Amino acid sequence: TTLLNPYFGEFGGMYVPQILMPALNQLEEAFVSAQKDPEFQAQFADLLKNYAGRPTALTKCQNITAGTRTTLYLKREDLLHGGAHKTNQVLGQALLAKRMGKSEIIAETGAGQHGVASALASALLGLKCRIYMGAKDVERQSPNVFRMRLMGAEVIPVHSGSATLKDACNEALRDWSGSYETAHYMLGTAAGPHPYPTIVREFQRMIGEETKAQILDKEGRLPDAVIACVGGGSNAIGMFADFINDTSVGLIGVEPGGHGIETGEHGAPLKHGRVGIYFGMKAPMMQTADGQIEESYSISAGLDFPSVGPQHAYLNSIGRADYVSITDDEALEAFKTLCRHEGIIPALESSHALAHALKMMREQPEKEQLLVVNLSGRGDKDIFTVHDILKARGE
Amino acid sequence: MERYENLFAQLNDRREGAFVPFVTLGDPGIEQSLKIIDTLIDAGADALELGVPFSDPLADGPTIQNANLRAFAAGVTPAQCFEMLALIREKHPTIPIGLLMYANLVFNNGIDAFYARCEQVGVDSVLVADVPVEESAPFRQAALRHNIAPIFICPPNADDDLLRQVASYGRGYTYLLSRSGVTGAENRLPLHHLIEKLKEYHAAPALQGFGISSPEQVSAAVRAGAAGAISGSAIVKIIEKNLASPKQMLAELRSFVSAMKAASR
Ligand SMILES: O=C(NCCOP(=O)(O)O)c1ccc(OC(F)(F)F)cc1
Ligand SMILES: O=C(NCCOP(=O)(O)O)c1ccc(OC(F)(F)F)cc1
Ligand SMILES: *Cc1c(COP(=O)(O)O)cnc(C)c1O
Ligand SMILES: [Cl-]
Ligand SMILES: [Cl-]
Ligand SMILES: [Cl-]
Ligand SMILES: [Cl-]
Ligand SMILES: [Cl-]
Ligand code: NA
Ligand code: NA
Repeated sequence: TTLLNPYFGEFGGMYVPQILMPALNQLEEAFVSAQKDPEFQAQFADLLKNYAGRPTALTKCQNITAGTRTTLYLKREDLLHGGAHKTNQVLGQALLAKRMGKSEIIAETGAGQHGVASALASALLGLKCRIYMGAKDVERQSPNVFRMRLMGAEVIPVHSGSATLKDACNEALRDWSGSYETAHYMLGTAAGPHPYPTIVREFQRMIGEETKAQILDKEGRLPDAVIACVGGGSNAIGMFADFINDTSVGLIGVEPGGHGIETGEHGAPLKHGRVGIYFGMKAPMMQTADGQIEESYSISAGLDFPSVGPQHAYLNSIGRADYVSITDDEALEAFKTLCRHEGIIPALESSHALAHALKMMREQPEKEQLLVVNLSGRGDKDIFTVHDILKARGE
Repeated sequence: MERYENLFAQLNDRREGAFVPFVTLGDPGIEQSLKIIDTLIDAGADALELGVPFSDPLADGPTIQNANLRAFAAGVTPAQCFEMLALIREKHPTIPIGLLMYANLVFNNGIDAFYARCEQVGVDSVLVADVPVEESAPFRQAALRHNIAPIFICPPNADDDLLRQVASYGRGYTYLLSRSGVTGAENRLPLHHLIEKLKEYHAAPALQGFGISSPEQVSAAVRAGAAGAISGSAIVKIIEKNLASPKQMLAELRSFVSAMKAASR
């Protein structure tokens, strides 16, 4: 029994050991209560405004569309405190944890972005934060690890399995199954067992709400399409949600194509995986032929997650949203182009969304189209990655 | 076939509890795992619980996490596990065999096809670790259609609704969980209320598991009214400690199981 529907069509659900169901049911009840509580909403709105910096700008990018019939706006989540959209929902989940009387936060992280977001929300709201990170990811994300530690979070390397994100995920769940009476599991994307895909969407939906208001103010009509990268699905569903009922607005999610779909080295389970049951959910995932969970790949660590949120799989199945992929090389070109022609350094995650908008423009330059790209983060963190690749290829 | 029912009737006739070891199929290799299982039976195991190596065993502590990796290091696949299961049943016609599965391995090539394969090799029960009773309908229906008992966890905090669901939906035995957290012999209380209400609701006989590592825990569980006890990590620790000595591994396994099985009389 649940208060809300745990499924999006065939996808989603609550596929956790029995011992964790009370924790999920408690969380769903607290969320439903909080969503009805004006004082909770006012507290959340106050943090978003006065601490995180909402509303974020909606920036028209004149130089990169010159000579075409594309009008391109960037929704500037790169300007949010922490430099990525993740801050929105960790503030809401931290307030939920407090509403439940929890004084400890568990979080998983692969690229270290959600780890930093969880750590900053925990520092602000006086929560003891512990972060599980696969030991391979600890090694290659030393800047984000140091940020988490500066913010007082305890970072715990995970050496089991493949020592990366899914293995940190397991360890977070193992911890929570014994500690949920005092700890809240602050899951980092719009995936996992119900109620998380729903909570994370609702705590990210101001991205699309603001975008709709801002584009109506500036253009007097809705976008032709909104475009967002998809690692787990949170920034994309945050942009999409308020447009789902505006059936003329295209919703385009961009998975990482890595070295190319045909190489198998990619992060595009929604279009090129197979439905499985893992991560607490029924969803497309990258897996072996006999059902072992596989390794994904992207130049962008924040997109390097071998499954996807169940609402995205559902919106695809009914045709409401379309999902595409963008390769490392395409994302790198979009990264360089935004820097040089708009003076904005985009996150390599977000560069995947930008690259697909650039393709939409360039393929059909006389097509009238009003596009919004969700610029989910800034790319200061990526400049060494981009430098090293550009140097190895002689640029 | 009704192997749990025959075993429990026979144990009840002898005023005796079941002792049920858990091991990972193919840990540390296929040939040694077959010998391990034959030794556990030869030492007095009443039934078996057998894990199929999975990439992400999120309900398992370090000891069984490591067994999975040892099995993967030997190239063990689910297909090879089912070949092993068929041979085990062929050697041991009456011992109940239960699998401990993660959902994706069951769902992977079709839920119905998985339970059909269990029936064909002679498996008696399946516990899917990450399928709570609330999500269990397609799994328990496929199980029952193929004469497989679906096993459900009854956790410490079970409210009355969960007790009624577990009693109504489970077969073979009820897995009575001794605590929260994950598996491991490093972390160790059968409440008479759950055991009583399970009997009141005509549940399958209760086996206690998680942390069971000493003979007096086996006797404590039977005394509380459970029909027996399951021990996992404690057995797999013996495998881990004696990897370099295959023969000493079998002998220490023989002694521990005999000790635990004696505690249930
Ligand atoms: O992708 C996930 N985490 C986001 C990590 O963000 P980053 O720090 O940028 O890697 C993620 C985490 C948990 C999850 O479900 C479950 F908990 F069950 F495993 C599914 C996806
Ligand atoms: O039987 C099991 N393990 C062996 C005995 O446990 P231990 O003696 O503590 O290793 C066992 C049973 C269930 C399980 O997952 C879940 F609880 F969710 F269903 C994981 C392990
Ligand atoms: C984590 C992250 C993403 C991908 O996560 P989603 O949940 O898919 O949004 C995208 N952009 C940035 C900047 C990120 O940090
Ligand atoms: Cl609000
Ligand atoms: Cl408490
Ligand atoms: Cl409005
Ligand atoms: Cl496909
Ligand atoms: Cl019922
Ligand atoms: Na993904
Ligand atoms: Na990867």
